[PDB]
Amino acid sequence: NVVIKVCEFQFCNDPFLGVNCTFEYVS
Amino acid sequence: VQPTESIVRFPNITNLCPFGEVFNATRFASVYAWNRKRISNCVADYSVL
Ligand SMILES: *[C@@H]1O[C@H](CO)[C@@H](O)[C@H](O)[C@H]1NC(C)=O
Ligand SMILES: *[C@@H]1O[C@H](CO)[C@@H](O)[C@H](O)[C@H]1NC(C)=O
Ligand SMILES: *[C@@H]1O[C@H](CO)[C@@H](O)[C@H](O)[C@H]1NC(C)=O
Repeated sequence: NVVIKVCEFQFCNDPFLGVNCTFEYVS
Repeated sequence: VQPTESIVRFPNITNLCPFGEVFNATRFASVYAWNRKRISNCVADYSVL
């Protein structure tokens, strides 16, 4: 899906996906 | 020509925003620390309670 969240998050210096949330959604 | 009646259309009521869990959950917490709530979108509220 398309998947979404607003979560206050500590992202990396090079964030990726492999080969504390007040809202979330899917499509 | 006068309007013979009123008509209203709003979309299928869909995101009942969930009161269900906040009044069904087996594990209601003790006084000190409990649970909490947040809002997403659409119309839920109703009047079941
Ligand atoms: C992909 O999106 C779906 C949306 O339902 C989610 O269940 C799943 O955890 C997601 N996976 C990744 C790797 O983002
Ligand atoms: C989670 O969000 C709340 C928002 O008030 C904040 O108090 C808390 O410190 C946050 N914690 C983390 C680990 O993001
Ligand atoms: C709890 O669940 C029952 C059905 O199992 C339902 O009739 C009742 O209204 C629920 N309570 C609330 C308001 O969550």
